[PDB]
Amino acid sequence: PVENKNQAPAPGKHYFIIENLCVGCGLCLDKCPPKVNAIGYKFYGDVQEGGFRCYIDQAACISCSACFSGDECPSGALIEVLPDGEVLDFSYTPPERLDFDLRFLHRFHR
Amino acid sequence: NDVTTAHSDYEIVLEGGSSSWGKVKARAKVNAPPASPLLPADCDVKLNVKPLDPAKGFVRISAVFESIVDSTKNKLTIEADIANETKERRISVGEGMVSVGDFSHTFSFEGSVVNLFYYRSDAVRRNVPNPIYMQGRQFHDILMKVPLDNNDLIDTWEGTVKAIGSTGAFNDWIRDFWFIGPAFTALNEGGQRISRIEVNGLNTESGPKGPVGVSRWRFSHGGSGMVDSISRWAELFPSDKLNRPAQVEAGFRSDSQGIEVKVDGEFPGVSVDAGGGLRRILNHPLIPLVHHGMVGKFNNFNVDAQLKVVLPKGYKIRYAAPQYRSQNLEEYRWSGGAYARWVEHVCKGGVGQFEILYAQ
Amino acid sequence: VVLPKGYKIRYAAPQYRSQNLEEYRWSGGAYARWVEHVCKGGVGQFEILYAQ
Amino acid sequence: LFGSNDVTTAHSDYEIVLEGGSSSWGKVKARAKVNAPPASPLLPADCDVKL
Amino acid sequence: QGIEVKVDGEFPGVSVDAGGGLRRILNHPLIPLVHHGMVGKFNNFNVDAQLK
Amino acid sequence: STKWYQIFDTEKLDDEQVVGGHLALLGVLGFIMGIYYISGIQVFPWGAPGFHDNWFYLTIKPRMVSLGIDTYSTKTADLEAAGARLLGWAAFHFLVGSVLIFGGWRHWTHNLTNPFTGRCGNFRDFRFLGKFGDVVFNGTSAKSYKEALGPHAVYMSLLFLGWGIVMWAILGFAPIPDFQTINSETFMSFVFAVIFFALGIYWWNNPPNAAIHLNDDMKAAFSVHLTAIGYINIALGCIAFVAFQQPSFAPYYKELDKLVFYLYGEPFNRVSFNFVEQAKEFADFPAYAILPKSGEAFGMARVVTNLIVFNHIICGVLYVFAGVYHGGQYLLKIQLNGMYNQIKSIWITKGRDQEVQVKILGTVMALCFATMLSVYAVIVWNTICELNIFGTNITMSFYWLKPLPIFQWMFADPSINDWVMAHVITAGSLFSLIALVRIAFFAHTSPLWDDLGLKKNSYSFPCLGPVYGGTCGVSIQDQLWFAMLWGIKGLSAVCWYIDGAWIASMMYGVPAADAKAWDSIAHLHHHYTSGIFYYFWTETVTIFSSSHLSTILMIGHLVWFISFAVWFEDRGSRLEGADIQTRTIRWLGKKFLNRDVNFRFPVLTISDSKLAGTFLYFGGTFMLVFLFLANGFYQTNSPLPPPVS
Amino acid sequence: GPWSGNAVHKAEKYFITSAKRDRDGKLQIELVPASGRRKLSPTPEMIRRLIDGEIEIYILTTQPDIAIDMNKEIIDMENRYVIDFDKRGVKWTMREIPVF
Ligand code: BCL
Ligand code: BCL
Ligand code: BCL
Ligand code: BCL
Ligand code: BCL
Ligand code: BCL
Ligand code: G2O
Ligand code: SF4
Ligand code: SF4
Ligand SMILES: [Ca+2]
Repeated sequence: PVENKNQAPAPGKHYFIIENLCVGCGLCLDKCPPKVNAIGYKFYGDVQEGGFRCYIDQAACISCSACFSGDECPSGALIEVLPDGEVLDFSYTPPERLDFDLRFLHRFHR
Repeated sequence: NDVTTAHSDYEIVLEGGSSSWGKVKARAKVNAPPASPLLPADCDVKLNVKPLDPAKGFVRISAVFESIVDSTKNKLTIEADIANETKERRISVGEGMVSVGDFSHTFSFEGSVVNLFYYRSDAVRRNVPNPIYMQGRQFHDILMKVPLDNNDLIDTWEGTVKAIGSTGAFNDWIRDFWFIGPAFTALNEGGQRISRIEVNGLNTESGPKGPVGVSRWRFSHGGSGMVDSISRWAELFPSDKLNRPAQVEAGFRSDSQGIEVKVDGEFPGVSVDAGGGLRRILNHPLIPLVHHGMVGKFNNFNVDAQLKVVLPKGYKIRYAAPQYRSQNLEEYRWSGGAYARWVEHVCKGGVGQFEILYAQ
Repeated sequence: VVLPKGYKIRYAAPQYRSQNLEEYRWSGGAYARWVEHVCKGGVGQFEILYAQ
Repeated sequence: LFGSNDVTTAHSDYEIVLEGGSSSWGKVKARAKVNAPPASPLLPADCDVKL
Repeated sequence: QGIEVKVDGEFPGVSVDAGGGLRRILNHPLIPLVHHGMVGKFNNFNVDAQLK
Repeated sequence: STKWYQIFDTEKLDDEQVVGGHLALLGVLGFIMGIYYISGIQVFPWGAPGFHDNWFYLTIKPRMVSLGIDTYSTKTADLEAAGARLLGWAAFHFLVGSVLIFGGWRHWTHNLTNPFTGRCGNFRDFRFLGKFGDVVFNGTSAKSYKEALGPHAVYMSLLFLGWGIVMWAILGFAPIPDFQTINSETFMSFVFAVIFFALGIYWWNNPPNAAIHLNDDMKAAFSVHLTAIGYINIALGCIAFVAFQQPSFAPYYKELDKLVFYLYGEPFNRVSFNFVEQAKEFADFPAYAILPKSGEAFGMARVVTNLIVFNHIICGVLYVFAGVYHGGQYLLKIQLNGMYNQIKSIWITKGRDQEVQVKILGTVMALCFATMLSVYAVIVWNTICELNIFGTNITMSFYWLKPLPIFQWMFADPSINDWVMAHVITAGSLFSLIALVRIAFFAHTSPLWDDLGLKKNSYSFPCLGPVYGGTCGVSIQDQLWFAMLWGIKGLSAVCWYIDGAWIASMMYGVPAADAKAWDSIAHLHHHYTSGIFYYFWTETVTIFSSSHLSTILMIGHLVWFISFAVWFEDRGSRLEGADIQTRTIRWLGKKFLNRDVNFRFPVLTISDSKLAGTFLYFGGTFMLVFLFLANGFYQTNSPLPPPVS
Repeated sequence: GPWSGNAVHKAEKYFITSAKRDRDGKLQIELVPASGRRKLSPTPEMIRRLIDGEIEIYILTTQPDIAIDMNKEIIDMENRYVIDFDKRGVKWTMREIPVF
């Protein structure tokens, strides 16, 4: 009989890099502001065999997190340590899955 | 004419910094009839929380339930002071008023809730990064006082005195009384088991303007992990995260033609740190999911849903499951597709997860 | 619904689809919605009130 | 026309190879692919059972 | 987005002898069906099912 | 990094946004069609001459002839009627395109308000029409692409029925089932309307489920539809080549050879240095006026047929490549998002196992290598035999190798040329499919990058550095560029075959002896224009004759060897050179400027350098292939005699 | 296979935090996976996984060195540390700040 009013428009930090893992691509350098210059190349030997790696100057590097948030690392050397101590290779790693294939017996994929 | 479709818009505006303090704006309309023998059923509920004292840890919450059912107006207003004494024990001091039609009774209450988890293993918290099913038990001890200022109310108190003093099985049937109708089913569909109550005291002292009936009683809620009150007790009460008066309005109107819902409000605790540096929009409490599925299974529907999560600037979503359809460079939008299937899932009682992980 | 003679439907959960003299017929969309509701366990009302 | 639109699809195959004679043995090979979301609060759940 | 179930098995109790010389595939245990019913009523679906 | 080619990316667009974009594009396309129709007016209805036969209109023309428009008439009155019909239909296209642009703007702004009735139409929920929408659907597709296929097919049925009606009333073509004559396309339009209405209602009542696309439709559905429509366009090109060669289309295409055309840029009558218009070659025509080019010698019928067929074919191949690239982008998105393990559909789960990817790509590589080696050895051996080096006459060549008699039905004159054409098309298809499969399967990790611990984290990352002495061009974008470069060969084979050329050998028709004796020993009633290398020499006669084609030649060549600069591994050299350029431009200081020169010379990113390189490479290559197909057909049905009896 | 989990790592990459040598040896040596959401202990089942090859634990450098001589003292190249003295363990090296 009686009802109340309604409206509803719905309907109608201290980042580190593991030189053992790093391969020296330098996208961290591109992700770093030029004013800081924290990422730097360190040369070890022949360039074609891996050669140079990259390093962070902890004093110069002040909590930008652009490198890791960009998630551009192919090698996973760009790691982030946390105040509690956990280490991150990637911002979000895919979950590990128990992989086993599906083949219907009567369907064409058997 | 035969098609029944649900049109819903959702907006989650998170705020920057460690504290979430998010705003939720939800609109919903569905053509399916409601599962209520009394129709039309209209309700307005206003929940406002205010920080009474940060040093004492006292928060103040006022809930105003205004409802119209079968042309009858009911109003349960309740102002309460919640205080976290310990991580297990919590205290409450409050006053309220229930006015149904011409009848109205005011109540006051002192209440201690002691929530104890059964298992405090470090192994589980060490292994599982996202604990959902946490069993436990909540012991409520409530001393509630009501002025016996009405003759019918006095009759109720007198009859209850004799009922308690006459039947020893009253502690079992009081659950049937308390869980009026389908509620008694829902507790079994949500993993909630309720122990027989214990009436510590049942006495009456008189105030100069009228008598006051005082009843102290205890009961034991028991959660098998699915219960939000037990498993998410810490996420339940973000008093430390609350410094600004938060508030939510929620009104749903249910004619036989359709149901219209509007829920607009800001509150803290929307996003919590799930570990790994990614803030997670909080896991869906499962009790609402199953209890709403109880009525949502009753009819089929087409799904037209749209969620618009407004991230604060500088943050990006790293995980969404299902994926967001469109992005406005700050707002992540889930419209249709597997999100529609998930909306169907949760409407009908599904407890599937919707992992929104976002980070700096 | 065939009423006693001299009575008419006044208030109704979703209204009657057809009305012959003394005969009311609920069909179509909303009544079918309610039927689908009660088949699956819906306890929603169908409040049919008739008066002289 | 029809009602209850926007349904998902589940594709299932079953095979029960029985053994003749007094032997009540059977070989059951079943496959299923359901596009409906699961009811797992911790959704990515893969379990292998070797009995 | 989905569920992928694969069962391979060899069971010694598939067939149950019945009266009159008849043998049958064993009656389905009902606890599986009912316990699956809780999760099976969460979405509307169409099934393409084969059995050999 | 949002670039100027990422602002219109679908990830930022909604469904309504792309609807508005498609409608704006349809309206702009209608405006362009009006331009072309106006450009086809041979004699103005005013009583004056018209436009000089644009290639756009020369392509459009036979289809217009199929309709009541655009009579193949030298009679001035009937040609004026043709111009009148063209202009009227152009104005109608202009009006409809204007309304379509208006609707596209409304859908771009998400501002859907009807001026006559002040109501807002919700994109998520509406009725298609006042009563028809309630008759058919009773509502709207619930914001899911799978649920929209039904209504989309219903709309396509409506469009087919409308096309039949337009043919019935305005163009005056009564539907009869005689498929040889024109007046059955309307009957088949009605048949397709019935069929697609049935399919649309079925798909509305029963939506097909491929749940991969629904979530991020903006890229998954885009990729699937783009690859499907690319194959559809390839099929349309093949069907067009077959049909335009049929006698049924002959009244509408062979008559194009009968009539001459005055093209824009076709050489004019040349006046002398002293022409007193108060000496001139070809004095009958006015000064600086276009000399007529005879269709019979130019082969305008097959020239237009080739333009149409190769336009659709290359557009389809490019659409296939772009569909694969965008599907790779979506797959990379779900691989970084962790949704790749959660797709649950055959189109992903089969490729989820890396060993299956290895097997598929290895089979493709083996087939490509075998077919390519076989056909290339055949080609080079034919070339060796016809040039007689190492003392081998053409009797040792692959002239015996005809297509099988069972398979001979689909060729005009069975020869080694058709064999090599088919083998080259299959080899190039597999050659591009190698890179397409690489995009499909190796969007995140190749088996090498699985063994060597790297992973692709972007769709447009340049490389991974000099580690392992490599890592260049492993991005799906770079694999797309390689696929395009590899399919350039296949598209070139298509163009040269449809234009007419001996693909089975390289120098066929050169003054060498056994190159000329090919036709004598092959028994062909068709004289193919020339061999692969001699094709340029034989077909550039007209390209040099026409100044306009020569201008296109020069511009395309410039574009190509400018692509060279960004294709090579020289970006760092260009960066340091640009720094030197900037330093000397700063040395314009103390050259009396007193102006701070804040202009750093820009050098493109490698992800942008490859983009520009491929765009310019393809652009120059096929700007020149346009001249290949615009030189002429020049195929005479006359076998060559042996040089020595 | 490779797509499940972090695609770089063949085995589950479990970095070792600097929990060390502060209270009766600190047997609760903190093992953290590349995902980083959980924080596990070095229980014998984790050692069973590690000897199974499904997981691989790695020691980092830029931290207080983790019982570097109490876990194992093989220092031929300063990275020959093994838990059960026949492990074939691998150490992650980071001369991050000390190098120029
Ligand atoms: C609901 C499931 C559980 C339950 C779980 C909890 C939880 C959870 C809490 C209490 C608490 C209380 N419980 Mg209890 N309790 C239940 C049944 C009861 C019954 C009864 C006979 O039905 C009684 C008398 C009590 C008694 C009481 C009080 C002693 C105390 C404060 C109540 C108050 O302020 O409410 C005021 C009234 C409301 C605000 C009305 C709306 C209630 C809903 C549940 C609020 C949901 C919030 C929404 C999702 C987000 C809102 C954002 C806003 C900005 C806040 N409980 C059942 C069995 N109980 C609190 C405490 O521990 O006190 C010390 C507490 O944290
Ligand atoms: C007396 C009630 C209890 C209590 C009981 C619960 C329970 C139980 C739950 C929450 C939940 C939440 N509460 Mg609480 N909570 C208490 C104290 C607080 C205080 C505070 C400082 O006072 C705050 C700020 C919050 C804030 C919050 C959020 C962190 C969270 C909801 C997240 C979300 O997005 O919701 C979205 C917002 C909504 C959908 C709006 C709902 C608005 C309506 C008016 C309230 C719900 C009505 C309910 C359906 C019906 C109640 C009828 C009963 C008969 C009373 N709670 C008090 C002490 N709260 C949920 C959560 O996830 O916990 C971890 C949950 O399960
Ligand atoms: C055969 C029909 C094809 C198709 C052909 C085209 C064409 C052709 C165009 C689009 C355009 C777009 N299409 Mg499409 N597209 C298909 C399928 C899809 C699907 C899908 C099924 O999921 C989606 C979501 C889209 C989405 C989109 C957007 C990226 C964009 C329109 C929105 C916008 O406002 O742009 C914002 C910008 C504008 C609308 C105009 C910008 C200026 C100019 C006109 C852009 C021209 C680009 C380029 C030169 C086009 C060349 C074609 C080649 C000559 C072969 N397409 C089907 C299968 N689409 C246009 C686009 O912008 O492409 C990048 C466009 O050019
Ligand atoms: C230029 C023609 C354009 C166009 C231009 C406009 C304009 C201009 C307006 C809309 C309006 C609307 N458009 Mg439109 N729109 C187009 C195609 C679409 C499509 C689609 C089929 O993919 C969609 C989803 C929409 C979406 C919407 C609706 C939400 C809304 C009308 C509400 C309704 O109930 O109207 C019932 C009818 C509709 C759903 C119309 C569907 C489209 C038809 C084919 C074209 C209508 C305009 C045309 C000039 C009139 C003659 C049509 C012929 C008789 C077929 N448009 C066509 C291709 N559209 C109107 C509005 O907001 O209304 C309140 C409005 O003002
Ligand atoms: C649509 C965007 C532009 C436009 C751009 C073009 C383009 C581009 C062309 C024409 C051409 C034509 N245009 Mg127009 N034109 C528009 C508006 C119109 C309208 C109108 C009232 O809207 C009409 C009646 C016409 C009229 C016509 C004819 C004179 C002519 C031949 C049509 C025909 O064969 O269709 C055939 C009709 C059908 C096949 C059925 C309807 C479409 C179906 C449902 C979609 C599937 C078929 C699709 C077109 C081809 C894909 C085949 C695959 C195998 C799936 N234009 C708008 C403004 N117009 C053509 C031209 O001049 O030829 C030389 C031409 O190619
Ligand atoms: C056949 C109809 C469509 C088609 C429909 C789809 C659909 C639908 C999907 C894709 C998707 C993808 N498409 Mg496709 N796609 C086609 C043509 C292609 C071609 C090509 C040049 O032939 C390529 C390289 C691609 C590339 C790709 C990838 C980016 C991606 C699949 C990755 C994967 O793991 O695959 C694993 C490989 C397979 C499953 C191969 C086997 C294919 C089928 C399922 C099995 C039977 C066919 C049999 C092998 C061949 C003989 C019989 C045929 C009838 C001829 N498409 C045609 C045009 N494509 C998916 C994606 O995510 O899009 C963004 C997606 O959703
Ligand atoms: C027409 C074609 C080309 C140019 C035009 C040109 C321009 C140019 N280039 Mg080039 N290039 C190739 C072709 C062309 N490169 C090829 C095919 C390769 C493959 C190997 C290649 C590779 C490298 C490497 C590796 C490096 C460079 C540079 C470098 C310059 C710096 C200054 C200089 O040399 O000026 C000398 C050059 C000029 C006088 C060029 C300007 C007018 C011009 C006369 C002709 C005008 C043509 C017109 C601009 C085209 C369109 C006009 C209109 C539509 C807008 C510089 C002006 C680099 C440096 O910056 O220092 C040298 C460097 O490191 N390259
Ligand atoms: S965190 Fe900031 S300062 Fe440190 S390397 Fe990254 S961008 Fe440079
Ligand atoms: S992105 Fe990774 S591989 Fe590249 S330089 Fe940085 S740490 Fe090294
Ligand atoms: Ca040519």
